[PDB]
Amino acid sequence: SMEQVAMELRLTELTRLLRSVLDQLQDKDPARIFAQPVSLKEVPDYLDHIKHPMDFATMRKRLEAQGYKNLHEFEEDFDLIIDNCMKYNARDTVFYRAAVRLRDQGGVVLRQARREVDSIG
Repeated sequence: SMEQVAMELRLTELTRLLRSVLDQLQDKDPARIFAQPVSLKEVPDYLDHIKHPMDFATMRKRLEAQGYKNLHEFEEDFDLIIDNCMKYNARDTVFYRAAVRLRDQGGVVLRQARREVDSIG
């Protein structure tokens, strides 16, 4: 149908906007602490602690399959990155501190993304 196409065009544009948001959030992680999944070879107990692991490469795979229907879904995944780290790592660690900084800096990016998504529909 023409409607399914129109729908698919909106998704594609959402994907375009989320790709830019993702690049901006990932620049706030210059140490690449959150770039890849926590290694189960190097942290063999990880899944005993963290039930839904997440990282920027995993988000990128979902993104490019147009797997985010709306901003709320994308934000859920970004919040997993931060919240998982803040539970697994203690407060006095470079990891926890990196998550706090990513959260704080990402807030600005995500604030304007929500306005853009509502604005452009």
